Amino acid sequence: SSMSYSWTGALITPCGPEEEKLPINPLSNSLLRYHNKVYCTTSKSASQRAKKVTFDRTQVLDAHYDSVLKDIKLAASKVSARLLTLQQACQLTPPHSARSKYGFGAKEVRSLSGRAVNHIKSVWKDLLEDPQTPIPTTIMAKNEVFCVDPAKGGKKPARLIVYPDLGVRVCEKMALYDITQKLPQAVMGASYGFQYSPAQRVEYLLKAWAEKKDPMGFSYDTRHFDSTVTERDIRTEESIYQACSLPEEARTAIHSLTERLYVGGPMFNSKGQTCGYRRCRASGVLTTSMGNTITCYVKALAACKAAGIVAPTMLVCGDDLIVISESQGTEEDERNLRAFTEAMTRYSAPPGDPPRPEYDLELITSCSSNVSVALGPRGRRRYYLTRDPTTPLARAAWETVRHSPINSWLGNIIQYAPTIWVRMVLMTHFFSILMVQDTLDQNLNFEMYGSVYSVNPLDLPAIIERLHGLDAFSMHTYSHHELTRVASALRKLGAPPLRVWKSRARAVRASLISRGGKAAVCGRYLFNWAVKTKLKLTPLPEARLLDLSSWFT
RNA sequence: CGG
Ligand SMILES: Nc1nc2c(ncn2[C@@H]2O[C@H](COP(=O)(O)OP(=O)(O)O)[C@@H](O)[C@H]2O)c(=O)[nH]1
Ligand SMILES: [Cl-]
Ligand SMILES: [Mn+2]
Ligand SMILES: [Mn+2]
Ligand SMILES: [Mn+2]
Repeated sequence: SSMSYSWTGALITPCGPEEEKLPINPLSNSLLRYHNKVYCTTSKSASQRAKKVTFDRTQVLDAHYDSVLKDIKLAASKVSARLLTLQQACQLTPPHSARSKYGFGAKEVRSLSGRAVNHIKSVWKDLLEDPQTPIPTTIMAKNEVFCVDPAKGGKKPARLIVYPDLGVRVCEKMALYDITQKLPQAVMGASYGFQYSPAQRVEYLLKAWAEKKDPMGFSYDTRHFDSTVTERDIRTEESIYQACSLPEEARTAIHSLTERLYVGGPMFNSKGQTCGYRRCRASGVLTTSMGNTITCYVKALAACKAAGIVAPTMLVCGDDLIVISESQGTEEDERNLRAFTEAMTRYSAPPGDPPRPEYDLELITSCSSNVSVALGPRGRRRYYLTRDPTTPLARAAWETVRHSPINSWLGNIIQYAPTIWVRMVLMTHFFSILMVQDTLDQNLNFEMYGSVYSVNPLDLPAIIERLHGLDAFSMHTYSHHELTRVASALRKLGAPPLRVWKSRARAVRASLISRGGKAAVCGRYLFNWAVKTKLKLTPLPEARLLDLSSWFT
């Protein structure tokens, strides 16, 4: 049947100038040495990505799918969802969102300038009046930082971003935002990934794991997922949306956005030229996360049925997936996964790496992270979330005239606070830089999965207690996997090894303590791992007085 | 570019 794309031969052009690094990285050249390995994907590599994702799809459904789709619609039907006022939608546009072709940008939209509010009204009326004319879209390459891996080809080609003009995005939100906040949770319940913090993700997986008489786990990820999404898949997304109780005006807008935007359309590069046509998901539209998550859930739950996965518990995180099931013995389990992959491939969701059965929770990696284990202050086992730090370390080293890495550092410190690599390496480097800049008591802003919240470095110990618990300051005896991986990653980026970080950290601690106040609370809590005479830490009054539920839900 |  359908091709994912077709191209004119016009280049994918850059959204402005694309920054290369500088000869000195003053913030990060005491963190690591191999700055040559850190790189940023650019539009120069866009064509190679385009070759890798242009292919022919041949979806083939079956009773298992149909049965699942059916159940998902009955679940959707228990949702009622309102329209958003043009104004409400305007004010959810982010502060630096790409400006519109019709001579205004995000400032005008969020302030509700009349010029802007006007253009958008007319755009909405055209949605309601015309359910057919394709809507044009811009195509850009994403700028994104990685460490080179010669094992996996050297340098990654940039992924493709495909979005309509600002005005349409606002209309998108009007028609569909309230649904994005309610549907995924409603059809998937506890399987919905983006509702849990790290400690909750870990708790869920453990409960899941212990509930089985004899558990088996595996993860799945679809190769180039957005290009594998079919016109049919997209129309089937519409019907899932339509199964909620909605005002009539939503339905028309939703339906019109589907046929004119979501199922496909022409693509223009930044220079204005016609670039290609698209019959797959455009990553850049409002329905991207919801769509991926839901369409992934359907296919996956079908494939579980297709393959005989017994008593599955799922966690869906976009196109990443984990399933914890009752094992049928390794002979059968291996067969069943081949079947799963076979079904998923029939549903047009082929794998990147073939999945594999596992019987130890530390060896399953999904949503870029994994559960590991260490000992707590009282000798008991303590389970927590962590990840390969390679890419975090690389991003910690991205400095340009326009961009600072301190934000990245913070993001990781908060998300992965219990990790040996955050405690020994990142926390040590973070606090050291800020002390010396004399900017310890100055807010930064941290963004995990969507929005951006302001944080004061001196509040980390409270925020970490609230979010990860007080054991997060006291854990020891990390696992072989986790020790091996951290050492290896530090070697690979030319950063000092752990024993050096022990030295630097003692020194940082002392400085923090000598400044007294909150700084010294940072010193005692965050760096107690670093001294022989470990102190007695106690819950922090500050912590109880805190609401963080907006951060990961 | 979107949650
Ligand atoms: N809008 C948007 N969507 C993204 C981005 N990164 C990933 N996604 C979506 O999530 C899908 C799966 O992500 P991933 O497994 O990391 O990459 P892929 O499967 O190789 O495309 C993508 O195909 C996109 O639709 C991004 O930066 N912006
Ligand atoms: Cl303990
Ligand atoms: Mn994928
Ligand atoms: Mn319709
Ligand atoms: Mn993925």
